Amino acid sequence: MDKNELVQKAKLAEQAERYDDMAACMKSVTEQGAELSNEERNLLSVAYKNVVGARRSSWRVVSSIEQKTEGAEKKQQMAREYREKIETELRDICNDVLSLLEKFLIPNASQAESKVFYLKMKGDYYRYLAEVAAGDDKKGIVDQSQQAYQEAFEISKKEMQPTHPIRLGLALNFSVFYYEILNSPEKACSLAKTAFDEAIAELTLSEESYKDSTLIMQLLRDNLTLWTS
Amino acid sequence: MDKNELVQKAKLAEQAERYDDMAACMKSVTEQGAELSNEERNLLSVAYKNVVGARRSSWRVVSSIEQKTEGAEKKQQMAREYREKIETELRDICNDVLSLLEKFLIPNASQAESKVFYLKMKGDYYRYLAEVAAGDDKKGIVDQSQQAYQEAFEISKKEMQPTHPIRLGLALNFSVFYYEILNSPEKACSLAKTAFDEAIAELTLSEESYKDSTLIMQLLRDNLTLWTS
Amino acid sequence: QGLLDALDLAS
Amino acid sequence: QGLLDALDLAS
Repeated sequence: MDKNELVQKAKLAEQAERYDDMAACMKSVTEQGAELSNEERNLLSVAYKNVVGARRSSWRVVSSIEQKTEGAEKKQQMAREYREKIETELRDICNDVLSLLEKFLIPNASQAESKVFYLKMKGDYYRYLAEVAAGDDKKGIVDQSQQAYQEAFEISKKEMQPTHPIRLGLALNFSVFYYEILNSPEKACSLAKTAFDEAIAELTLSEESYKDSTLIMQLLRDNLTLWTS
Repeated sequence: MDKNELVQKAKLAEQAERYDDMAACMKSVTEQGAELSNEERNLLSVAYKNVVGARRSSWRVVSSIEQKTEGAEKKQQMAREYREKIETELRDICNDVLSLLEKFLIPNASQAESKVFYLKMKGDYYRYLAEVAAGDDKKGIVDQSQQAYQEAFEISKKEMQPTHPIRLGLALNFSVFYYEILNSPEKACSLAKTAFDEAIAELTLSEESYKDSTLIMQLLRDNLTLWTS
Repeated sequence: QGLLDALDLAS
Repeated sequence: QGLLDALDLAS
């Protein structure tokens, strides 16, 4: 169908808070193979972030029930099977996003800002796979997340200002990856504190962009105080 | 599958906020043909109320975009088609609920409280069909809602105390039906004010049930002040 | 509670 | 804004 109709459907899906529809429209925009403008890339990401986010959050509630039900075997089985159905959707969605990234988005990216945004995405989606990873894949998945992040982060440090939201958002997520997935609060703190100081030191920016950057810096500070007890 | 496993899945679906799953489990509990206990009837209703509710609310946002886009033909077409996809799900869900009501729930109901709860449901679901009804069915649909409500309301007035949450919830919804669907604020006010006074006049009840009844009476008062300017 | 939610109250 | 939301920020 027509790219621009698909994009309009994505925006209507978004106003309706129907993120699965929204993702399906943006996915098929992507699959026509032309590079996405910013707006479109934002719609794609917003859609899939909500789709995967509803499942991660459901996965958490149910995993946690499954843990509390050891070892009432029949109840635990109910929770575990439901957990697996959720995980089944979570993996399919991560796989889809990761395949889009590899076939279309990262290949087509013609500016640094896009490259970084998409490699950050790749880190994020491998990270969501890691959150629920079966012991025998976990290692490969975690390596895939950390390399995508690390690659995004190197490009952003050479190509974008320390106060750019994309680069800060990436420092936030990469540092959460180190805490939550790699269990290195050290690494996580030094990453976050580093990005936060670099942005302060630059700090110039306008009144709106000044907010976005501040909001993300607030998240970095918040995690920092948290993680240092 | 086993009724009790299905019920446990419904509760896990609920804690996960996955209402479409929750409805599917409770629907198939219902379709085994035995009368539902209270808990089960509550799970069924909670599930479908959320499933239909997400669609009504999406339908509103999108209908409203569709109105604001007269007459940019191509944009309006985008909104209208999306609106129809939403309406397509809304009708299927109402039809399903109404068929459950007719084949299983209202047939099996062995106490007055259940009868009222389910006839109220029948009023509610025909009402949701009326909210989006095509001109040529609207009349029959609106008659179907009002009769189910009226029947519930007569039974509740003979069989339940004026302060019972079910009976109050029914007076609330029937009075909203008169305002929003039948455009009779007169009728709506006299219905709501009547139920609210009847409950006051009885007012005795315990500390919890005293809350549920009070919360619903607060909603009746709220609508009352609203509707009288 | 369960019952309030189950009653699908109009606004 | 659109961009903040699109960045899928961790907590």
